[PDB]
Amino acid sequence: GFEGGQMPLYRRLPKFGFTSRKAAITAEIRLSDLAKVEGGVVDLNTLKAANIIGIQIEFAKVILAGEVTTPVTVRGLRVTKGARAAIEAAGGKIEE
Amino acid sequence: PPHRPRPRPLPWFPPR
Amino acid sequence: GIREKIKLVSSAGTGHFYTTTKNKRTKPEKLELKKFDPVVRQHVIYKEAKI
Amino acid sequence: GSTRNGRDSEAKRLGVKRFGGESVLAGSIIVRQRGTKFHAGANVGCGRDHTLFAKADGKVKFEVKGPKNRKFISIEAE
Amino acid sequence: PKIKTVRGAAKRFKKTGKGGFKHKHANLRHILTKKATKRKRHLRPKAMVSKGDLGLVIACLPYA
RNA sequence: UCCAUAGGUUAAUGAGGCGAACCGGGGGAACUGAAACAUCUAAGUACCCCGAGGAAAAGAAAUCAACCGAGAUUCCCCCA
RNA sequence: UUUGUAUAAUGGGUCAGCGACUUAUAUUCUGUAGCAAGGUUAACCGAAUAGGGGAGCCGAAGGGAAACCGAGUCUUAACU
RNA sequence: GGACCGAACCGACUAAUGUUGAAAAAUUAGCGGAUGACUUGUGGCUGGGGGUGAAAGGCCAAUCAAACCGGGAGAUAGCUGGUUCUCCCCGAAAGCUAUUUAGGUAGCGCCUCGUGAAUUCAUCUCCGGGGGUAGAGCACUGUUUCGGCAAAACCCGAUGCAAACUGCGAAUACCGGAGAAUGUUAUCACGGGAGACACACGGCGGGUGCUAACGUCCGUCGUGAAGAGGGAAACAACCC
RNA sequence: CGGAAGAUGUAACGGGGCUAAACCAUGCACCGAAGCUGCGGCAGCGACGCGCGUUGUUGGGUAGGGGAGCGUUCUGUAAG
RNA sequence: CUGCAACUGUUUAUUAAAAACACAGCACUGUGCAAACACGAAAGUGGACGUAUACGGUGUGACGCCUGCCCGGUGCCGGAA
RNA sequence: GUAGCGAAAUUCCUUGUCGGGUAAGUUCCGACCUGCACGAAUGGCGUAAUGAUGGCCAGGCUGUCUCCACCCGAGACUCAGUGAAAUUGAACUCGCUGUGAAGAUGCAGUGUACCCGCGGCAAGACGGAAAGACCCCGUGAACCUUUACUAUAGCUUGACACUGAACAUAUGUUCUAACGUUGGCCCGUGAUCCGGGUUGCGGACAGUGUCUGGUGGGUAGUUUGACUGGGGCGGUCUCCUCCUAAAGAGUAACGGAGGAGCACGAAGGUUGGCUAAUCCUGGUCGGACAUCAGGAGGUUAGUGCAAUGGCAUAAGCCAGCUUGACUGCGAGCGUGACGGCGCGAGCAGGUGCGAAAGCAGGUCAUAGUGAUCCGGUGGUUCUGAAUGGAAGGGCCAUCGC
Ligand SMILES: [K+]
Ligand SMILES: [K+]
Ligand SMILES: [K+]
Ligand SMILES: [K+]
Ligand SMILES: [K+]
Ligand SMILES: [K+]
Ligand SMILES: [K+]
Ligand SMILES: [K+]
Ligand SMILES: [K+]
Ligand SMILES: [K+]
Ligand SMILES: [K+]
Ligand SMILES: [K+]
Ligand SMILES: [K+]
Ligand SMILES: [K+]
Ligand SMILES: [K+]
Ligand SMILES: [K+]
Ligand SMILES: [K+]
Ligand SMILES: [K+]
Ligand SMILES: [K+]
Ligand SMILES: [K+]
Ligand SMILES: [K+]
Ligand SMILES: [K+]
Ligand SMILES: [K+]
Ligand SMILES: [K+]
Ligand SMILES: [K+]
Ligand SMILES: [K+]
Ligand SMILES: [K+]
Ligand SMILES: [K+]
Ligand SMILES: [K+]
Ligand SMILES: [K+]
Ligand SMILES: [K+]
Ligand SMILES: [K+]
Ligand SMILES: [K+]
Ligand SMILES: [K+]
Ligand SMILES: [K+]
Ligand SMILES: [K+]
Ligand SMILES: [K+]
Ligand SMILES: [Mg+2]
Ligand SMILES: [Mg+2]
Ligand SMILES: [Mg+2]
Ligand SMILES: [Mg+2]
Ligand SMILES: [Mg+2]
Ligand SMILES: [Mg+2]
Ligand SMILES: [Mg+2]
Ligand SMILES: [Mg+2]
Ligand SMILES: [Mg+2]
Ligand SMILES: [Mg+2]
Ligand SMILES: [Mg+2]
Ligand SMILES: [Mg+2]
Ligand SMILES: [Mg+2]
Ligand SMILES: [Mg+2]
Ligand SMILES: [Mg+2]
Ligand SMILES: [Mg+2]
Ligand SMILES: [Mg+2]
Ligand SMILES: [Mg+2]
Ligand SMILES: [Mg+2]
Ligand SMILES: [Mg+2]
Ligand SMILES: [Mg+2]
Ligand SMILES: [Mg+2]
Ligand SMILES: [Mg+2]
Ligand SMILES: [Mg+2]
Ligand SMILES: [Mg+2]
Ligand SMILES: [Mg+2]
Ligand SMILES: [Mg+2]
Ligand SMILES: [Mg+2]
Ligand SMILES: [Mg+2]
Ligand SMILES: [Mg+2]
Ligand SMILES: [Mg+2]
Ligand SMILES: [Mg+2]
Ligand SMILES: [Mg+2]
Ligand SMILES: [Mg+2]
Ligand SMILES: [Mg+2]
Ligand SMILES: [Mg+2]
Ligand SMILES: [Mg+2]
Ligand SMILES: [Mg+2]
Ligand SMILES: [Mg+2]
Ligand SMILES: [Mg+2]
Ligand SMILES: [Mg+2]
Ligand SMILES: [Mg+2]
Ligand SMILES: [Mg+2]
Ligand SMILES: [Mg+2]
Ligand SMILES: [Mg+2]
Ligand SMILES: [Mg+2]
Ligand SMILES: [Mg+2]
Ligand SMILES: [Mg+2]
Ligand SMILES: [Mg+2]
Ligand SMILES: [Mg+2]
Ligand SMILES: [Mg+2]
Ligand SMILES: [Mg+2]
Ligand SMILES: [Mg+2]
Ligand SMILES: [Mg+2]
Ligand SMILES: [Mg+2]
Ligand SMILES: [Mg+2]
Ligand SMILES: [Mg+2]
Ligand SMILES: [Mg+2]
Ligand SMILES: [Mg+2]
Ligand SMILES: [Mg+2]
Ligand SMILES: [Mg+2]
Ligand SMILES: [Mg+2]
Ligand SMILES: [Mg+2]
Ligand SMILES: [Mg+2]
Ligand SMILES: [Mg+2]
Ligand SMILES: [Mg+2]
Ligand SMILES: [Mg+2]
Ligand SMILES: [Mg+2]
Ligand SMILES: [Mg+2]
Ligand SMILES: [Mg+2]
Repeated sequence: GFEGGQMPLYRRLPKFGFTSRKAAITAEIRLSDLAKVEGGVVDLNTLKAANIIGIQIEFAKVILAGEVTTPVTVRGLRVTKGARAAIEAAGGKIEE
Repeated sequence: PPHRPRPRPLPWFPPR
Repeated sequence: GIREKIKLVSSAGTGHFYTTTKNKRTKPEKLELKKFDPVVRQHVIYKEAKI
Repeated sequence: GSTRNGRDSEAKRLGVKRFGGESVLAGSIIVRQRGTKFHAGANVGCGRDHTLFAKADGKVKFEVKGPKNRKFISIEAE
Repeated sequence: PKIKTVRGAAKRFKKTGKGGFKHKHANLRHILTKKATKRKRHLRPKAMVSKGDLGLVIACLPYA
């Protein structure tokens, strides 16, 4: 960081933002991961058992990433608009 | 003016 | 360095303000200008207040 | 003794940025100047500091018009 | 031992998708009345660290 | 000083000293780094002192957790 | 060592022996090998350089200070 | 009698010698005190920011503006020195900017290695450009000399001068476009590794200095640096 | 041509010497470098044909970057 | 003949012996005794088995003639509404 | 600034001037006063005696000298025995003039020189010795100073604690029972310690702990800039304009010249209008210059403040109406190593002026400034450590030293 005595870049620029505690316990699930659970019911606990999300994750979002071929029942998770389309197209259903 | 001090002695050290 | 900083506060009660300077000796009367208040999105009267 | 001089200001990089026949995009600064040594002709704007800039794409053209023999810069839409 | 993050740098820079860094502009903390609105408006959004500076930033943030 | 107590004498039992490291506790620097330096660092380190053991110390929730639960202490790998 | 040294600048009397870019961990890049949308296990268990152990870590998604949204997102009342 | 002269004894004023000494403070000849605030033996006490000092920062084991020994300890050293076998390819810089910075360091420029994208870049020819330098000039801003007219200035003339004068104005240079030929891809981007940020002289354009300096400070080219060979008696920087 | 004096020794053509062996002009010969050419050899980079051939071009270097090797001690190969 | 220091003393072991230090004498000041003051986290000890004609600190430096003006500044002493 | 003293251990000018001493006296002695810059216990002036003390003069004396000679011893020298040292890149190790990292045994040119000892001398080998002590530098060290900065021992103040009781009106007096006693006597005890006892005297004071203001070079840790034709002293340090600057940009010096550290709710916006200086001629007070009229002139004026570039379609001057000195953005471009700084058509919202086309995101342009951290104020569809809140944090606006 030392620049010969000139105020270094990381000191002449301002600090910004704060760190969310909620972000640390939130995860994202790819469509490609929905097939890796056991039973075809994607909930928070089945995702953990399948090593998809960490043990201390409380919230998870399914996003449109990869593909989903099989029918899966997503229960309790948030799902993006695009992911909702993909899951329902594959024969799955989203329970709130 | 003088550009050198007048010569002086050194302290004794164990020689070898 | 005689001109003091002032704030012009919105009369719309939005809490939105502009800042400017003012020579308080020469012009003691309060500054009052219609300016755009972005909170209500209208030109409203803005009136002088302490910075 | 000493000196009472020893001061100057930073150089301001004025002057012509795009010469005759150069193709410029709209927005391009053509000349930076103090006061209007050059005046804005067709498709050229004059900024608050008398910067001349292209208001359209095209080629820069210098020209002398009028009785005073004033220098105009214009953009030939190309 | 593990390299230590320069903690001050981590509060000022955030890594973007293609691996650059964003930062907040200097000169918008105070003395705002004298500055033109245009100047201030252009300092509001976050900017990207420049090529010359990336090396310095990267060194400070080994786990970014 | 009236009882008494302090004091005195005898007996029995025990202690003291040494030891490379490790361990607990009482005290506790500075050079150095910060491109100077005082907050800060070095470091509760070096060193001094007391105590102890084959290990020591710690230890059986007025602990965590998060509305689900776990279940003393110590040590190792993660978390980072 | 210097702009520059036969320099009258430095160093060496000579010989023999010794005498200076290392090691650990983290991190990034290059080469190379394995496997590949996956890759790899740590401590530990195991007589096992085997085998177990996937706790974890990195990667396959980003945007935003954040809630949050998500192939988008932020900005803005809204974007050509 | 802190009296006098003077040996022992205690000192140490002068000179010579000695200075790898006979000696890490002496010898020789002279010199001061010599009943006293004298001198000396033996033992004891005071300990390091501490002692002790009729005070010189003196003395505290040949050591003193903070003893010695061991430890923290391989303190720190932007400084000096030194850094060990071979061959091949390329090959700098001594600049800018910032710096409690100036002999340090950082980003950029310049080197190297790698990856990627353009007939990219260079030379010349033609075409399109802006210019205010050289030169010149004197309407302007100033300065200057002499005349003709006048209440001895202007007006009317002649004559010079200018980095900070311009009613003028090149050569070159620079920017852009087009075209051929040639060229070690020489241009640009990104990434790995640097070094360097004391420059020197010569030519040309200048500031400074005395149009002094092997002087100093810029611009630009060349050489030295990091380049041997031939020439200039000898001679980094000149000529080839 | 005079103007024109300096300190160790000629000492202000490098020396001898020179009336050209000086100067000016013109010319033609020759000498002269690690330049260029010739002959032989090595290496880099690139074409071109199939690792080899043919051909162009390049090969002074400090800091420094890149590439490729030699040799030393020790372990396996080696109860060889 | 003259400077300096009254004097005898002391001093830079090892380049300075002096006009430097000390000194008797002088003055100011503190100190009432469990003294002030000093060494010491303290206990204590020195001062002193002393007691203001005593003790500590400070300056001056035999003796002779003397020691002028300034209390604004800084210190010290005293006052307190 | 007295007495006293004064060219002085003090006098720069200065060898002051005068007198004495010498043939000749920057020293000496006596004076003078023009004391650069004496002066009364950091004492003034005198002073017998004393001094290995400083200065000056004379007699005596002399090899100190004119100017050395001779002699006696110890070395030196030769022989026998023993046998060091510093230094040392390698040496086949001459003069001169030139050259050259600028003072040559080693280069050039040239002169001279058979090989090798021994006694001597010191001109050179920038001879040997000690990583210059001067000088500068290092964001080195030490110790010393102080009205440098920051602490702190000590000293001192008050509050609370140990610490209680009466009485009178927070303050005083009295009391004894805490506490003190370095008073006396008794015991432990053969004891100037210590403890206990008795008694006296002090007495809720003193003293100690915690907290607290003051004082605090007594002690400690540190700081005390850079540039610079060496350093110091002086000047300078950021920004703007011109010249140096070589007709694109940029370009240095302790080069040559000047400015800034603001101003303005109009001096900003817009619409409509307008055009200067200076001189000449005439005219009450009125004059060289006030205001009026006409002419010439043509911007020689004006522009809020330097200079430069601009300005008549005016950017100059006057009036009407105003708040665009707007909010969200921004194709593109300029200029910086970077942090940054600048120009900008156009788009959305809402506005002003104008009949309208239009113009307006401050001012003819270029100076008028300061990062980050910490903190303040207002707002906020963010966050809120079990949960609901809140604190705190974020974001937007803005402020401070
Ligand atoms: K420290
Ligand atoms: K440092
Ligand atoms: K320091
Ligand atoms: K040197
Ligand atoms: K030397
Ligand atoms: K590595
Ligand atoms: K790899
Ligand atoms: K977008
Ligand atoms: K003794
Ligand atoms: K010490
Ligand atoms: K010793
Ligand atoms: K650099
Ligand atoms: K590179
Ligand atoms: K003229
Ligand atoms: K040059
Ligand atoms: K070259
Ligand atoms: K005398
Ligand atoms: K006297
Ligand atoms: K003496
Ligand atoms: K003394
Ligand atoms: K006074
Ligand atoms: K006083
Ligand atoms: K006098
Ligand atoms: K004087
Ligand atoms: K005194
Ligand atoms: K006296
Ligand atoms: K004496
Ligand atoms: K020769
Ligand atoms: K000769
Ligand atoms: K000699
Ligand atoms: K009592
Ligand atoms: K009390
Ligand atoms: K103090
Ligand atoms: K200079
Ligand atoms: K000089
Ligand atoms: K206006
Ligand atoms: K107006
Ligand atoms: Mg897992
Ligand atoms: Mg300028
Ligand atoms: Mg803010
Ligand atoms: Mg430091
Ligand atoms: Mg045991
Ligand atoms: Mg135990
Ligand atoms: Mg040199
Ligand atoms: Mg040479
Ligand atoms: Mg030599
Ligand atoms: Mg040498
Ligand atoms: Mg050296
Ligand atoms: Mg040597
Ligand atoms: Mg994400
Ligand atoms: Mg006597
Ligand atoms: Mg003695
Ligand atoms: Mg003797
Ligand atoms: Mg005697
Ligand atoms: Mg002294
Ligand atoms: Mg000694
Ligand atoms: Mg010390
Ligand atoms: Mg250490
Ligand atoms: Mg060391
Ligand atoms: Mg090459
Ligand atoms: Mg600074
Ligand atoms: Mg000219
Ligand atoms: Mg430098
Ligand atoms: Mg330099
Ligand atoms: Mg240069
Ligand atoms: Mg020149
Ligand atoms: Mg030079
Ligand atoms: Mg010259
Ligand atoms: Mg060099
Ligand atoms: Mg050469
Ligand atoms: Mg040559
Ligand atoms: Mg030659
Ligand atoms: Mg001669
Ligand atoms: Mg040849
Ligand atoms: Mg050749
Ligand atoms: Mg060949
Ligand atoms: Mg070659
Ligand atoms: Mg080579
Ligand atoms: Mg005298
Ligand atoms: Mg005496
Ligand atoms: Mg005596
Ligand atoms: Mg001595
Ligand atoms: Mg002596
Ligand atoms: Mg005295
Ligand atoms: Mg005299
Ligand atoms: Mg006289
Ligand atoms: Mg005489
Ligand atoms: Mg006299
Ligand atoms: Mg005096
Ligand atoms: Mg007095
Ligand atoms: Mg006095
Ligand atoms: Mg006296
Ligand atoms: Mg012999
Ligand atoms: Mg010579
Ligand atoms: Mg000889
Ligand atoms: Mg001799
Ligand atoms: Mg020498
Ligand atoms: Mg040295
Ligand atoms: Mg101190
Ligand atoms: Mg320190
Ligand atoms: Mg300096
Ligand atoms: Mg230019
Ligand atoms: Mg040019
Ligand atoms: Mg340059
Ligand atoms: Mg205006
Ligand atoms: Mg809560
Ligand atoms: Mg809570």
